[PDB]
Amino acid sequence: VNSFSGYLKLTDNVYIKNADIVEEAKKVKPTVVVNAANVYLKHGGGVAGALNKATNNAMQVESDDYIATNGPLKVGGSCVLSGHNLAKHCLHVVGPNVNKGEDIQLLKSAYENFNQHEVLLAPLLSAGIFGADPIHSLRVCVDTVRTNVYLAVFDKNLYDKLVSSFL
Ligand SMILES: O=C(O)CC[C@@H]1CCCN(c2ncnc3[nH]c4cc(F)ccc4c23)C1
Repeated sequence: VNSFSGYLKLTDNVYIKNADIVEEAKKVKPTVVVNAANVYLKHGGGVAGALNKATNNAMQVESDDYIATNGPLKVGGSCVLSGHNLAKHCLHVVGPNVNKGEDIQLLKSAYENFNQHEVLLAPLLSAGIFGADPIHSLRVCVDTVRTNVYLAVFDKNLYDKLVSSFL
């Protein structure tokens, strides 16, 4: 038993809710919140900009030190950093950005990072400003992640579409 509430169950291990991931993180304090990161951990907009704003820019400060030490992430890769006031940990995961021409097949590699964590609160990778089809992203999530994932979908119209079209 865990503290996530109001989710619709899609599969044995995948759950979905119309929610603002920032507010969901603030209430649940999950062990892991996933950020829709880029390779530079520049949290300017989308989910990343919202998560970072909610940390009063502490996420960005920590991220800049990470990059200065380690260099950029790989597309499809991840790193674990602090969850600040939102979660114990933040798993920064880089899905391919279609608006940069990155290979959508890397989306599966991106979701594989979730399997290193037993339970996660997450957005749909490569959705939103990353330019992928959120329905495809949901399919890859379901077919790749084996651990327990609670997906927050900010847009109510999109949430309803994802549910109604789910196979
Ligand atoms: O850009 C991509 O391709 C993938 C990232 C997606 C796209 C944008 C919507 N989305 C979210 N998902 C869950 N909660 C959210 N709160 C938010 C608050 C904001 F100010 C902006 C986005 C979100 C958001 C993240």
